[PDB]
Amino acid sequence: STGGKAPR
Amino acid sequence: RCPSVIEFGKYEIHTWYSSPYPQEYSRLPKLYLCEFCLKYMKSRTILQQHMKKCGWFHPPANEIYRKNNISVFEVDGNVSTIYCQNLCLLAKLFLDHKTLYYDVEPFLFYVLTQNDVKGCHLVGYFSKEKHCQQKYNVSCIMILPQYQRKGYGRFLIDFSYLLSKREGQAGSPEKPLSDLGRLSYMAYWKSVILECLYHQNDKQISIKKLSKLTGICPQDITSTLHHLRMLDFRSDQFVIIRREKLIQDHMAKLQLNLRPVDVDPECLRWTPVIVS
Ligand SMILES: *C(=O)CSCCNC(=O)CCNC(=O)[C@H](O)C(C)(C)COP(=O)(O)OP(=O)(O)OC[C@H]1O[C@@H](n2cnc3c(N)ncnc32)[C@H](O)[C@@H]1OP(=O)(O)O
Ligand SMILES: [Zn+2]
Repeated sequence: STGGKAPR
Repeated sequence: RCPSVIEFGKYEIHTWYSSPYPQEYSRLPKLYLCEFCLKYMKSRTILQQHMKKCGWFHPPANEIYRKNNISVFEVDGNVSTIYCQNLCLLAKLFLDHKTLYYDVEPFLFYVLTQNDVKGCHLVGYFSKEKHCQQKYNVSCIMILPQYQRKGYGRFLIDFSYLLSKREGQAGSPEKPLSDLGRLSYMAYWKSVILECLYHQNDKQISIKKLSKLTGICPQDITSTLHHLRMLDFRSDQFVIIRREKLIQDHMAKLQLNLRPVDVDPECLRWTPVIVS
């Protein structure tokens, strides 16, 4: 799934 | 900016970036953190009272690694959820592009500590997704300012490669890389490749073979070899040209300036294995 630096 | 300063163990530390601590603690300029459970409090008196009740002298997880006064604890976000959310809030004060702080359940957090008679003091950590479709072997990595430039970041980077290589797949850090991350990862990759070429004298090695032996993905090895000026191209693909004096001199510098903080594979209590 999306990581810890995944643009939000 | 918010908070601007934190108290953490025997140090008061300036923050680099804002972190979303709760409204009541949001507009607070200084936060007082428990160095063992990472609980955030508004005053020194509240912290002193907390320290008398707090039962933890190390992270709430088992010790995956221990050698001398150094330990790594493998913290599961789906088990020690509150601690991991507190760790994410702490890390956001020093990582501008970390966006995850609440949905910690799919992540593992490898917490590095330096140990003494007062306990296992948190030096830094690296998080990793349990199941990552992109094969990122590190999501976020942070060493606290007072512990930076001591070889702890290299240790954790090397530890992250020990895990991803033992689980049979090459990995890379999640992007973007901060300025310090760019310098740190390149120095790691360069040192690993140079020491690997030194030990593989009787082998015309390839990027593919270097990638398997080190766990560094092919594109990162290619970039590193480009930085080291050991790449040439004549026709189909890159050939590696060894610059012998670069290899031999790095190994000579390493023999005199030892690596005091160094991952010893024999000191991991449990190591990944690909299941049958
Ligand atoms: C996403 O999370 C990945 S990118 C963001 C991660 N880091 C980050 O920006 C958060 C704050 N910084 C850190 O936590 C920390 O600085 C690290 C983790 C980036 C690096 O860890 P260390 O500070 O402990 O680094 P060392 O292991 O001591 O150094 C390894 C080699 O890296 C080069 N280096 C490191 N800092 C440098 C500075 N300021 N200037 C030049 N070069 C630097 C050196 O080659 C260093 O080796 P030396 O033998 O030269 O010391
Ligand atoms: Zn506590």
